[PDB]
Amino acid sequence: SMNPPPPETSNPNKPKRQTNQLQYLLRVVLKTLWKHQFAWPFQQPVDAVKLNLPDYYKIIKTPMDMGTIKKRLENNYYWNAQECIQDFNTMFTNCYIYNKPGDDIVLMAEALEKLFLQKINELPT
Amino acid sequence: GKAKGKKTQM
Repeated sequence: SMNPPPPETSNPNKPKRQTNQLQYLLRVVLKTLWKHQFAWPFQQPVDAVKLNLPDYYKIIKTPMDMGTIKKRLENNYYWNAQECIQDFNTMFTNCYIYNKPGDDIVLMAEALEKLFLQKINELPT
Repeated sequence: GKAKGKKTQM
């Protein structure tokens, strides 16, 4: 495929280690966002070939999506919660730098981001 | 780059 390979989602030799914050990120934050009615454009990598977006991956240096984040959480890929939070932030940034302000997708991202940030403001210690 | 398609129902 002419799309980039998807981001890595498992680390073969990394120990399995939970934290309160990582449990929250999976079981509260990702759970809530995945089921939101506006989640679907964000549930998988952007398929720029299928969407005929030849400049998407020129504009977006660090692709990220909730499908990747979900797998990373399930596979205990993240060493800490901040890494996961950064991936969410990157996902939203990508949407806002590529898509025109006021496009449907942007309003959808804004609703998801608001919900995300409301949950992060209640992150455990 | 090119706009994405229609995504919500108004």
